[PDB]
Amino acid sequence: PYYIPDYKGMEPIGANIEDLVDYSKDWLSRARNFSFFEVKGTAVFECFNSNEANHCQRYPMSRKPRNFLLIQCSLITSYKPATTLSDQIDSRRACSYILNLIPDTPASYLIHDMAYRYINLTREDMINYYAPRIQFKQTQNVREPGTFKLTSSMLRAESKAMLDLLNNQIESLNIASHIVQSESVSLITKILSDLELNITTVLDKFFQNETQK
Amino acid sequence: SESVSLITKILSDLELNITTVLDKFFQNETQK
Amino acid sequence: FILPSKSLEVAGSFIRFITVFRIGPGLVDKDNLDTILIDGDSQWGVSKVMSIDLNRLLALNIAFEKALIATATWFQYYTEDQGQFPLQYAIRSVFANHFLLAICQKMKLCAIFDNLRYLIPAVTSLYSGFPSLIEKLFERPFKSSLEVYIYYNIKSLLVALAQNNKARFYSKVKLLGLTVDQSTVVYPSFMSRIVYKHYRSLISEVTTCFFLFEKGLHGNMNEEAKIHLETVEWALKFREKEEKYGESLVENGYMMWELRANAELAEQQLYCQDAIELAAIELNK
Amino acid sequence: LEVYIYYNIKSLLVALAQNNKARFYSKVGVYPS
Amino acid sequence: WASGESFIELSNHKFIRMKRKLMYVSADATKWSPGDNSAKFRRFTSMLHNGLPNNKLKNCVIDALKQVYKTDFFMSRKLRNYIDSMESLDPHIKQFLDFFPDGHHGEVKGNWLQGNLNKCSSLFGVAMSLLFKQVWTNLFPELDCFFEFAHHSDDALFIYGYLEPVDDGTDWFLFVSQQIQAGHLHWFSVNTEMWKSMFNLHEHILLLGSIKISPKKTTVSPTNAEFLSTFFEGCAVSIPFV
Repeated sequence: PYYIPDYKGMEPIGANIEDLVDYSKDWLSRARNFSFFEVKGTAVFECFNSNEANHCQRYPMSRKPRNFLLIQCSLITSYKPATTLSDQIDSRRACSYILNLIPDTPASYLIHDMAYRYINLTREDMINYYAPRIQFKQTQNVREPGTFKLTSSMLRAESKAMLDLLNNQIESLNIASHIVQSESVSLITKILSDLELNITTVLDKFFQNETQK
Repeated sequence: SESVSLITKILSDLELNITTVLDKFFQNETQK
Repeated sequence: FILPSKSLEVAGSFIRFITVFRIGPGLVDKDNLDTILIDGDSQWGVSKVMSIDLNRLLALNIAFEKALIATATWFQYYTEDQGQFPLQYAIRSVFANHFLLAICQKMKLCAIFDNLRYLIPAVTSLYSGFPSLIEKLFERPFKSSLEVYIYYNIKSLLVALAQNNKARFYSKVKLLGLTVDQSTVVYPSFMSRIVYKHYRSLISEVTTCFFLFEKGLHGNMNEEAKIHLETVEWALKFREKEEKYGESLVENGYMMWELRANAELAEQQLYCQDAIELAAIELNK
Repeated sequence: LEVYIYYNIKSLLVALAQNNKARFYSKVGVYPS
Repeated sequence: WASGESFIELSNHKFIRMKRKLMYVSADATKWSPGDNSAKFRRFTSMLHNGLPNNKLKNCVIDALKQVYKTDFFMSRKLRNYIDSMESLDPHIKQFLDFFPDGHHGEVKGNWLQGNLNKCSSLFGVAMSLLFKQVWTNLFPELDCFFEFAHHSDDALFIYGYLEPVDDGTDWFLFVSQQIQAGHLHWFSVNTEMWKSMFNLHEHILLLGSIKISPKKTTVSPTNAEFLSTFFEGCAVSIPFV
């Protein structure tokens, strides 16, 4: 039933192709610059070096390469997936190991304080610490499973100061320096080398022969 | 730039892989 | 050791923790630890209070699976390229590389691999626009040693790829069904000691590395301000052209004689009515 | 070859002069190969 | 075309041998770019030939294009909240806020903001490339050049066929100089590396229709099995399985 309305549209204009040809003749008569650069091998090196210089000019330099490894860890043997019993045993041994060391920095002081607090938990507290919520019961220290409360009394001055700090410019590495690049390549090469040391149906046939092998 | 590119190409081409008790220490460390 | 922190289910929250471990081979960076507690022939390193968000936490949770999947992808691509199973050395090298890249989720590395995806073909071809792609690499600061390592590898790889274009000679090959004069020219791997046969395998390696970075950091506010500013800048340029040349001329487009008398009108966001008419005629034919 | 060797020497010496000085007068390091 | 050979005709019934060579250009010409005048499509659809007897549908399309011209861009809530703090970078942030009169929405013109106009834009690009082909053929009727392209989604592949001297002698240079002095001024851009002039004219003609070949991410290579194979694989697969 509906009928498409009138609207306006547009009327043609005289466009002469030969006019474009004349314009192109005038344009090509002069000299123009190609917009792409020939790859050479020397040209890429020169571009990298020039941009290195520009980058160093643009940003303030820094001498402290910031952290990248978000979880630092180490293994020497095979790893068995952690269970709750192994977790309890390992936490006991870890607190025993921590109590031997002497802290040097506020983070280390907090580390020692928390290990001490863990080692000073009562048997009912430890039972509820590793117990499921179904059997979990409120205690004096273990408020929720797998956690414990820690008031300011146990922490020392350094740990308290670091906690106070926690509770509360743009600069790049000198990419053009030989020392920075060499130190970076050596560090990441060492990490990668330590990451490869060996540790002390019908589809299944091809899988076991090629991929699994 | 061109000289360093040429020499780096040569160096990388040269690195490409191709398919008694003192003897014990030697075979363990230097020969390995 | 898990310090108290805001709940991770509230958006924008962080969980603050600290690790103590026995110093040994593995994911150890000595210079970025808080301190190393010496003992009786054993050194215990303690990290600094590190806070991570939910996205980074979930990315770290599946680092092993992501690294294994990327390694198996590289395995398939290597067999497709060469035709034989790689030796255990290359396999272990690429697994270490993929694991380290999956561990360290940072925006600079994601951008670096994204640009390298288009940098490799730009230096494989004869001419290209590689200077702009190189300049794209130096937009954000290099903060850590991993970024400097990856930059160094990229620079060496790109120079090596561009050097192959000095030995281009004309040969005879059969494409489809015709024997034609092609222009031929190594292709070093990015994460091993092998050499590839086709550079497409190099591009695939780089792409696999690019996709090891989670899309969560792909939508950071730093990457949203960019698109906002891009649209606003182009709108302002359009306004400038509008006020310099008049609204009707910009919206409707200039004629041929205006272009021939000005020659500065040939620009983006300005179109020639005669050219559009002629192109319509050529397509109508 | 001579030019390449000279370029490597120049880069290494510039880097050493820039770095080792700051790693010298602190009191009584890193040297690239 | 490359297999055969080309012979040019000098005035005194003479032939000069020439070697035909190709070089291909890959570009994402029809990829949406933020700086673009959607109004350029109105005259295009006013003049494009369709089998329809009337102009009701064509004029309706033109009216839709007219209405989509001006768009009200809106600043996202996160950016608005964030911008209330850390205004140290005053220059560009101040300009950006000046773009918004009331601080919530501004006016955007020309740019159609990533709207789905893929086929329309690709057809426009094909039209402009055919226009360049016609213009170049008109420019050098004597020369036996070549140009063929084929779009695929947001990609393209422009193949330029050009002529190079075979004897490395000055006969080609002499002919070019004679043509130049005879009045044909445009032959100045043909004696050496004519494919560069072919591509420059092509890119300029595209720019006349607001299309801009990106100075990055476009690669130009001669006949090469690897370049063609990677282009065809990129055409075949859109997403990496990884």
